[PDB]
Amino acid sequence: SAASDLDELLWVIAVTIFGLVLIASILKFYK
Repeated sequence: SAASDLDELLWVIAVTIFGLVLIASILKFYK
């Protein structure tokens, strides 16, 4: 459904951002 397609989009984006923030965080710990 349009709703379920939207939920999927938002979860995929949210998790993608989290993973990228994690990588940014590990790099920040060594700066």
